[PDB]
Amino acid sequence: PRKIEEIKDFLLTARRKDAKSVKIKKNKDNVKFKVRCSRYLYTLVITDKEKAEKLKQSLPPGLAVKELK
Amino acid sequence: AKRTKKVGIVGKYGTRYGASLRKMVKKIEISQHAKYTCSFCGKTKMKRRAVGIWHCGSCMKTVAGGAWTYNTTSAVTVKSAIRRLKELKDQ
Amino acid sequence: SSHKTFRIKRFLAKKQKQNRPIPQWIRMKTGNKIRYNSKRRHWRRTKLGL
Amino acid sequence: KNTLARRKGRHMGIGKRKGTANARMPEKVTWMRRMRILRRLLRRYRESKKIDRHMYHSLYLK
Amino acid sequence: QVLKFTLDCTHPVEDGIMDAANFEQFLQERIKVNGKAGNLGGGVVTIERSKSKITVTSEVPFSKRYLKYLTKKYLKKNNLRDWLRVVANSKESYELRYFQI
RNA sequence: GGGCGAAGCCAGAGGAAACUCUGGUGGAGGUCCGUAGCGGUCCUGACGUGCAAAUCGGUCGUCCGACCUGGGUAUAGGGGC
RNA sequence: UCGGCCGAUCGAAAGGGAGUCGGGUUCAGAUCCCCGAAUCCGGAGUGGCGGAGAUGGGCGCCGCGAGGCGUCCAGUGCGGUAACGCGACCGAUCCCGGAGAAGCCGGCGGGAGCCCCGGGGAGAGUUCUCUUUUCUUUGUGAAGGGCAGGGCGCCCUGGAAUGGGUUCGCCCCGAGAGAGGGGCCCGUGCCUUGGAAAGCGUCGCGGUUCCGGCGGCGUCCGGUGAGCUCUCGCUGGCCCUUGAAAAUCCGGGGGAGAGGGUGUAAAUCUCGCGCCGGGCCGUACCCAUAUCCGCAGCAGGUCUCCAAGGUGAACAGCCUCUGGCAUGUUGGAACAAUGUAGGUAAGGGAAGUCGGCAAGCCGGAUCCGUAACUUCGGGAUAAGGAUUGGCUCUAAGGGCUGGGUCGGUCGCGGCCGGCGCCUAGCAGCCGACUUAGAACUGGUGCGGACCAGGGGAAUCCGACUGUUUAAUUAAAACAAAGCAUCGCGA
Ligand SMILES: [Mg+2]
Ligand SMILES: [Mg+2]
Ligand SMILES: [Mg+2]
Ligand SMILES: [Mg+2]
Ligand SMILES: [Mg+2]
Ligand SMILES: [Mg+2]
Ligand SMILES: [Mg+2]
Ligand SMILES: [Mg+2]
Ligand SMILES: [Mg+2]
Ligand SMILES: [Mg+2]
Ligand SMILES: [Mg+2]
Ligand SMILES: [Mg+2]
Ligand SMILES: [Mg+2]
Ligand SMILES: [Mg+2]
Ligand SMILES: [Mg+2]
Ligand SMILES: [Mg+2]
Ligand SMILES: [Mg+2]
Ligand SMILES: [Mg+2]
Ligand SMILES: [Mg+2]
Ligand SMILES: [Mg+2]
Ligand SMILES: [Mg+2]
Ligand SMILES: [Mg+2]
Ligand SMILES: [Mg+2]
Ligand SMILES: [Mg+2]
Ligand SMILES: [Mg+2]
Ligand SMILES: [Mg+2]
Ligand SMILES: [Mg+2]
Ligand SMILES: [Mg+2]
Ligand SMILES: [Zn+2]
Repeated sequence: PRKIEEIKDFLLTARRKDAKSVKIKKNKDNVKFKVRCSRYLYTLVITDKEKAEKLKQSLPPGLAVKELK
Repeated sequence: AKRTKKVGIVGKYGTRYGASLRKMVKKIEISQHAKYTCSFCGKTKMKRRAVGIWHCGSCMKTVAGGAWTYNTTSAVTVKSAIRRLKELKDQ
Repeated sequence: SSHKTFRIKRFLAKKQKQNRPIPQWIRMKTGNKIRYNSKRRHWRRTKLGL
Repeated sequence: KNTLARRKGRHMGIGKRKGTANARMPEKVTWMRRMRILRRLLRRYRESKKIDRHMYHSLYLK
Repeated sequence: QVLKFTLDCTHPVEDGIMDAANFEQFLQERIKVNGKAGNLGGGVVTIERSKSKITVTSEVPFSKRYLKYLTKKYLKKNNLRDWLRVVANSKESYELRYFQI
């Protein structure tokens, strides 16, 4: 697994051709966006919730947006 | 305190092998395990590695020497003789 | 053992297959003269050749 | 319960000892603790300027 | 710094096999504060009842499992141990109910 | 798992020196007591149509070494070892 | 033109040898199946995408400046004094080196797992009285990133005797100590992605005759150590003993060559990502007082890994927990002789017997105290003597922090300073075991079971340790070091 640090790197990671799906896991303290690429599972950790909600609608279309809750 | 009167290093052999054989091996074992002053670096670190092989820990210089002493009295006279014959050979 | 060669495993496979009772309809054949499989082998009584 | 008694000193005695004094509390371990405690004290005294290099080195050998 | 644990005696009191008044009357002398039973350790640990709910509020480090230990001690004294059972229904709360056949 | 405590080293004391004495440290050895292991002393014990075509009980020897042991190799009959 | 594996080939399921882990699942298989996270090797000719190479200066001009045009010249990366670092970082034949690749033993130190202690939960046990009690349980794989921690015979400054640093031991230093500042390696520890969604513990609700069902809550905080077991490291000792090889992989030296004419460029790339593939054979189970060998479900034999609590020196013996079992190919009833195994015995104490055979005595630890003889090492636990319980205390043996003389002031707080003498060192907190001494006390009993040397005086033989007739002889026999002799210059 790989941990994506800032928001921008996650966007073009999710826009890759080998990105199979993105999973959103809502914990008590953070929201994790996990995109399943060919080699690695890229996880982006968002501390707050407004940025997590903003990222939810900005995801590329045609990609599975499975919610883990 | 001085722990033994006369056996010294061969106290490890106990009562075994005979007094004269222990006395004979005593002076060899002392020179075998002694640390000599290295003639290359000047440090007292030249110690026996194997039989006939003497190695210095500091300059990592390995010398071929005697079995129990760093050099034998045989080889020392030989080196002096070879030097004398070499300076006689040339002029 | 658990580690075995293919030739040994094939040998043991044949021994399993031929260690079975005769079929019941054999005894009804004309002039049978066979009562039971006399070449039955038990793993504990007699050991295999290898 | 018996461990708490042994802390206070019960069941130690002379008739409760089966091993040698060195097997119960090794002298080499006792010497290490003493050397480590005393060398640490001498070091802390040297870096707190209670003693100098030369008094430290005399006491270290002592 | 307030603990506020709770004991719920509802199923047995509605079946009349025990009363919460006596169980309250049992706790105040058995609770030990700093090892001393009686006087609730100088009244630091308080006790009160809602006729089914007995809540214990403390201002000192006080264990919830102590209430279960004390409650089980009451039930054995009153021969209720073979029918009732103290179960943690939530945090800061205990509740005693029947064995389910 | 314990015992003994070789050389090397530190401190103190006595000495003109040579050196000596005391207390520690150190941890050597085909070293000691003794497990596991390996072996097999005595009971001339048990058994002796046995549990066993050589086993069992207690007692024993050794247990850092010429130590114990698996597997792989080599040596074959007037030959091997 | 270059090209010696100078020799086929075979030889290890314990040596060498890249790279898979966590959860679930069966009646029986799983590191192989399913789920999820990785990873190694190989391939990509028509070149898969990026990134690197690699895209800057000079001069004429235009242009208010900035910036645009032409020409010329570079450009096989860059940083640090250094150790060395950064994401790549052209390069053949050839050469050099490394890794693979190294014994046994000792002593320390780091890390983990387990054990122990103090609390917080959840569930159980006891409750005749006591017991805030006793018991169970209380996760985070590989692979990445970061940080501890450990190690360095690595670098720079500097130059040390009144020598100093330093270990349990050692050991180190003008061939460069101490001190200050750096660099590298390992990082199995912690945090993080994996990750809680899983797993587990509890409490419930539905049913799909047999749900990876649904749901609530929890999965917490600390402290210890000559502890045990693995592992990593450091430093020693021993050897007339010096403790594999080869596949395989890598680095360096050298520079034959290749690449482009200033282009949105070339050769090239051990950098990031992407695409495809990994065939063959083994895999169940037993592994032993019943799956093997011994004619057998035979008290024999048969190579290893893991390893809890108490007592205790202890992997001893004895009791217990997890796990396992049914007493070893039968039961019942009696309790004769004789037996086998185990005890006790008044008085005497080897009178028994070939012979103290067998049994018994002694035994641990502490404090004393120890002879002849001797190869000076030993003898030696010589011999001999005293003590040993329980309970209540008293001393002694450690580690962490903080020691200010104060508003002269504002980042009831902070930068400098007039502002003071712990300097015979204090104050608080935490913490193991161990030793010594004392009182009291029991029907003198206390290493209370277990564990656990009888001793001395001599003679013979063999020096010792070692070995030996598997199945009647373990010896004084053999061996041994030491001594001596003999043959031999290929
Ligand atoms: Mg058989
Ligand atoms: Mg020995
Ligand atoms: Mg012995
Ligand atoms: Mg015999
Ligand atoms: Mg007999
Ligand atoms: Mg081969
Ligand atoms: Mg299985
Ligand atoms: Mg984790
Ligand atoms: Mg230095
Ligand atoms: Mg959960
Ligand atoms: Mg299997
Ligand atoms: Mg058997
Ligand atoms: Mg046979
Ligand atoms: Mg049987
Ligand atoms: Mg029986
Ligand atoms: Mg039976
Ligand atoms: Mg008698
Ligand atoms: Mg008598
Ligand atoms: Mg007689
Ligand atoms: Mg007679
Ligand atoms: Mg006897
Ligand atoms: Mg004697
Ligand atoms: Mg007493
Ligand atoms: Mg002999
Ligand atoms: Mg002799
Ligand atoms: Mg033999
Ligand atoms: Mg025999
Ligand atoms: Mg002689
Ligand atoms: Zn030298």
